[PDB]
Amino acid sequence: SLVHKNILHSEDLLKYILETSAYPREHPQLKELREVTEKHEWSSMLVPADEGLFLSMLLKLMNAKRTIEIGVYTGYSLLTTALALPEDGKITAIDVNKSYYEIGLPFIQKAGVEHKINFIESEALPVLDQMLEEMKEEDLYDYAFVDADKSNYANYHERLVKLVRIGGAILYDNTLWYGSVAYPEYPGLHPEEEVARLSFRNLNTFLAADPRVEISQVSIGDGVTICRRLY
Amino acid sequence: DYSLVHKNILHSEDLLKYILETSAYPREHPQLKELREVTEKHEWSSMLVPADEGLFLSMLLKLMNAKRTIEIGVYTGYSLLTTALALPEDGKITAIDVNKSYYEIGLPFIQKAGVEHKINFIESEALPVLDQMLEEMKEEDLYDYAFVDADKSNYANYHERLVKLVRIGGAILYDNTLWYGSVAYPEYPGLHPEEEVARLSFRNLNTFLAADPRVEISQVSIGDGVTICRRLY
Ligand SMILES: Nc1ncnc2c1ncn2[C@@H]1O[C@H](CSCC[C@H](N)C(=O)O)[C@@H](O)[C@H]1O
Ligand SMILES: Nc1ncnc2c1ncn2[C@@H]1O[C@H](CSCC[C@H](N)C(=O)O)[C@@H](O)[C@H]1O
Ligand SMILES: [Ca+2]
Ligand SMILES: [Ca+2]
Ligand SMILES: [Ca+2]
Ligand SMILES: [Ca+2]
Repeated sequence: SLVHKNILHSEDLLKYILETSAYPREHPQLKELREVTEKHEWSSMLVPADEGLFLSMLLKLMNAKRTIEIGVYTGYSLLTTALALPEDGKITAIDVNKSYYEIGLPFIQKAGVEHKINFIESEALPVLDQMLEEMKEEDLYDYAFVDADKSNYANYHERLVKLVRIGGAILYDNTLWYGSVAYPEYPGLHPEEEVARLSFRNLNTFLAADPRVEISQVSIGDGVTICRRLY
Repeated sequence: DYSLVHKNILHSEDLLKYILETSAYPREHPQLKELREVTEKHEWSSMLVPADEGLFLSMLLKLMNAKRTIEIGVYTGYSLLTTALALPEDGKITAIDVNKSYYEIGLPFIQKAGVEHKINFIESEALPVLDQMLEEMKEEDLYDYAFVDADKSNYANYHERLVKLVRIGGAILYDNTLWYGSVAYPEYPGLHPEEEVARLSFRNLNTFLAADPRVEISQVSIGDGVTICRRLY
């Protein structure tokens, strides 16, 4: 339905970006994790390889050390994060499906960065409330990546603006939702796509008016909105 | 005379319009919006950095805590003003452009923003300025951040100077690396002869940058394509 679409004007340009600039810079275990995942039935949930390099560039430019990832799946962006962080970096990875994670776990292990990862098999919302209860100022995160159930993004935001340090970054994936967010009405979507589509329009509008953060909506992948905490 | 000026890399004008009106304009500094609306009246307004790309550059600058930057290709100063507003109050920018009169169009808005003091505008071709910067720069003065948005067929020449003028871990950004999507094909019909030279140089630069061990890169399909390079050694 929506997964067949690109935000760029042609698949030729997207493949040009992937082949010229993405794959030649892809870590060998990241390539292996993607190629196994591509044969999985839910391979459409995979974060694009060009977005992945953009994620690690942010992580290194901002010198992130402690990050949280919501929505792991087979672990492409998680492995991308663990490779970008220094060897003493630490990641809190939350996903409901442990089996999805164990698909990519051997490649995280072969990369030697499993020690940076604390995987939590849970729904994300209770974990964040739990983290709110037992965290103080020097446990705050530098970086957060939200890539899970779309209709819960606004709930994650209310908790992540407190679990991320001042000056830290929160990133929301699929904010352009295959272009469908550009219109108030959109024909012929299945109810789950329409729920997510309406949730992103409210989220994009809300985040543009949120005095707690600066934002930057980036037209990469399916849309990523970078949020930097102000206070 | 340039044919690709109005071509979008996104799939529809409405999607770009949505991004600008939802996420770009509501977060645009009033003097940045003032400068853009004046520039869009000007002849070569096509050279203006898109507003959604402006907030991306600003976001990069604050996250990486840049304090000393260099800007190659100023025009009326949209990305320059974007940089000056993002940098700390004691920040420093070296801005280079052949055209001083273009800069003076946006200089009133840079002044009303209170950030002119951070800017050292140099009216010159960039290559001679970079070559003399190489002579008199100690490793304490290396720039954190370089934005290249000038003559496209010179990007590779600038690259050899900027890998030495930017600190290790610093960022070098190349604008227009997608050239309106025309880089996706070996040949592209009906371009200005100057347009084609730029199209061929970006294809060479994109392949070269992907194999350059001195930097890690990420090509971002925002605006007309931005390639962030991070110096490794
Ligand atoms: N409520 C919830 N709590 C935690 N994880 C959830 C969740 N709802 C959905 N998810 C998970 O979020 C994932 C989204 S796909 C994420 C892709 C991954 N970031 C990559 O790099 O490819 C799915 O694996 C799903 O199991
Ligand atoms: N060789 C050269 N050295 C320095 N500047 C040059 C140059 N060749 C072209 N330029 C300048 O580079 C500019 C490119 S347009 C740059 C737009 C600007 N960065 C913005 O934010 O809108 C033009 O103004 C042109 O005068
Ligand atoms: Ca489970
Ligand atoms: Ca996603
Ligand atoms: Ca001149
Ligand atoms: Ca440009």
